[PDB]
Amino acid sequence: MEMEKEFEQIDKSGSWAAIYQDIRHEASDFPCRVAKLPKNKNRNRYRDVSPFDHSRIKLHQEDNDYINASLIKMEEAQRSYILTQGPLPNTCGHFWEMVWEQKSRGVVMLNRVMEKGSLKCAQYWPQKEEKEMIFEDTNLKLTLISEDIKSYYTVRQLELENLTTQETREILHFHYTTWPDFGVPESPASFLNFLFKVRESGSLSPEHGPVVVHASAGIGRSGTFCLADTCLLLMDKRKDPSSVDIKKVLLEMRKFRMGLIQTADQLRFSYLAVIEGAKFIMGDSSVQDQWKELSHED
Amino acid sequence: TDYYRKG
Repeated sequence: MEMEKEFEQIDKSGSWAAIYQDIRHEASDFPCRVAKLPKNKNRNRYRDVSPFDHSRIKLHQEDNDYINASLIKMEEAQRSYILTQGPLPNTCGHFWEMVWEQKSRGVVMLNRVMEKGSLKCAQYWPQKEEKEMIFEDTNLKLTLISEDIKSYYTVRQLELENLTTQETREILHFHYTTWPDFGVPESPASFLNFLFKVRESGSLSPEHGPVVVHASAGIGRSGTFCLADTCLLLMDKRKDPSSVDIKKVLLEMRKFRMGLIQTADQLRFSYLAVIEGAKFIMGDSSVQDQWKELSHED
Repeated sequence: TDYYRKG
């Protein structure tokens, strides 16, 4: 129905909540049997957010192979993502074991450790370079190499070492610090400036494993990031950009993990982000520099 | 503790 024409119609009618509730009704429902198992109670942050059995990530160990994580595999767009929860004090070792085993090169964090006076994610990475972290359970070592702090986001350079095999790898950490829980980013230009920084780094490249994207539960703010990125990839290789349906792409994504995108305003933002980002795909190179100035990263 | 918004 073409996205820009569809946007103006819904904004004039004021039916954003109705369009969103229709997506919840049509969404897939698959079993989460392993996640509900009694022994895995302390491996889940929220009892209402669980991964499906068919798309869950398995750890390479005989004891317990569980972690609250899912593989989103987008066939036509040719890109994969791993969406997980913000780790608990006891699952920090499992988190980094997954990164090693799945051969990921980048971690996208869209939340903060403490939001609204409550702990939403453990401090899984070191803040000071002289204070490295050692995860005794999985035999892994983590050290901070450098950091580049901007006004609303931070890019970190980390070194992950497998102590059993003596191998070393560089992991890039992209932390968005000003995205509130159940909220939206400040502007479409600030979101896109961040997305393209992750794209130019080489983390989303097929020579590496799937990028790890998380928040507190890893469904709300993660859904908005992944929907915008996939929609932009689809209009680049289809050669008929007007045929990309946002609502249909979100329904394909929810076949792999429950509740992607939590509010009606998060859905409205995804439209604004894709429409603005379509200008770069159309051949206008100058809009990338206009996003950097409108974001005010100083 | 819960997260999900089921309106």
